[PDB]
Amino acid sequence: STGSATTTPIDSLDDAYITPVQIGTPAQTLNLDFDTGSSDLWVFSSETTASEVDGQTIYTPSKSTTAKLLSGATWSISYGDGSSSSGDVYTDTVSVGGLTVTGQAVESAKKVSSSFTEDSTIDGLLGLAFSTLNTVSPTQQKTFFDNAKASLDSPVFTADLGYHAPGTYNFGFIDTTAYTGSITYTAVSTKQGFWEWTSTGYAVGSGTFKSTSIDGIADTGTTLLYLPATVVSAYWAQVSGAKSSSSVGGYVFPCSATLPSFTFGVGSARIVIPGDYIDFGPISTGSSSCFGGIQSSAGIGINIFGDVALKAAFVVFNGATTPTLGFASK
Ligand SMILES: Cc1cn(-c2cc(N)cc(C(F)(F)F)c2)cn1
Repeated sequence: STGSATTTPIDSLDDAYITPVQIGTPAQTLNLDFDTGSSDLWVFSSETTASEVDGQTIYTPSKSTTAKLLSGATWSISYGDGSSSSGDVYTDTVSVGGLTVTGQAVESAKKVSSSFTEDSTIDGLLGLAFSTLNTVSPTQQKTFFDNAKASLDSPVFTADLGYHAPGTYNFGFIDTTAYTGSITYTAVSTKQGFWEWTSTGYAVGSGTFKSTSIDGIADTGTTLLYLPATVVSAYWAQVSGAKSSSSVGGYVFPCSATLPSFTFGVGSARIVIPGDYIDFGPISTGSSSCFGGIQSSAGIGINIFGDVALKAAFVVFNGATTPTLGFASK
């Protein structure tokens, strides 16, 4: 089997991407944030504290004839941006783009933090990291991809995120019309539960490529590109007037600037992020200071190839017995 679903930016800055997901019988369609950096499929629900729901579409398990409460199971997660959610667990039928899994753990939120409440466009998350990170207790649950994998034509999914435009998540096949050139595959470590890999280096604009190993994670659930402070300083030094602002929490730059591209290495291959992908707009409405899309990972403890990097590529998440990651230009 295969599935294919369109993923759409939630706003004009590509702050996140939502993909429609059918849950239950009859289907309840929710728009979920597909997140290769986490491993829980959780949703706003009829159980979510009412004051914490502000415009999201909710899953109502009592209206799904295939929903079953998973006895005694709870979940609780916190993300690197400080956000969090928790609740109970159902199993139900979940379909993405025509691909159906029965008995998928659907984690129903009883509580969500304010940043989730304040984002009316995201109805929950669909985790696509390794199932070892799933938070359900006392019996850990499998991701949607892990449950689908054996049925897929090939044990893979691909991310093709758009810049200011829709894109696609495919499951079970590689669309050879969706990229240019070849796909370069690179080794993955699953030891931390992530799609963790090592980039071979970087260049800023038309500058010389610096060969240097950069270990990091392919994370569709993180908006920005988080890299070592030395790399990020080298990037922003090429933007007149850019500076790291402690009050804002990262590098900002004059909105009148034209940003240079940023290239990262995948083996001998090179993925070029156009400068415009790095502009995240005014720091507050009407400001002429703009937020940068490449930021230091120093406070985080891991480098993160988030949407800013991934949307410049066609990305293969190969879930074969030894997982690998593939990147192509597009
Ligand atoms: C904006 C942002 C994202 N993250 C973050 C994301 C992931 N997937 C994992 C981690 C951790 F540190 F746990 F490895 C951090 C932190 N800040």
